[PDB]
Amino acid sequence: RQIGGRRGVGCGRVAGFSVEVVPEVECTWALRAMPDDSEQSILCGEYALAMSALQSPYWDRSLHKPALVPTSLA
RNA sequence: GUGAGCGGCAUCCAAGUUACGCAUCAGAUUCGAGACGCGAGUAUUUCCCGCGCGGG
Repeated sequence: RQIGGRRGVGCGRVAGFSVEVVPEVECTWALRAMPDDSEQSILCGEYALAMSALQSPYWDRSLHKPALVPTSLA
């Protein structure tokens, strides 16, 4: 029903959604927090080393790890 | 377990005081209730309008 934080006060209601099959050339799934030793070939753009979780929950500070985070997305 | 989860912009406050729509300006100049209804013309048929009868 809602996207993002502050859902309790009604922020980010979903009007609709769509899932579409697209060619890989359009964009990749790598625009996320990658492992430290992730292969360079699969990375899209510049990745800056930072501390982040690789699995949900990403807010758990005990699960944080040195990870590659895309600079063009943070 | 959507860097998620949880969280009052809320409380209080005078638009009010004072201020002349007023001073001046002809509804005036002309003209009749006094005039208007027939005592107007001969005798018996003539061209005609509707068709014995209505009628120039």
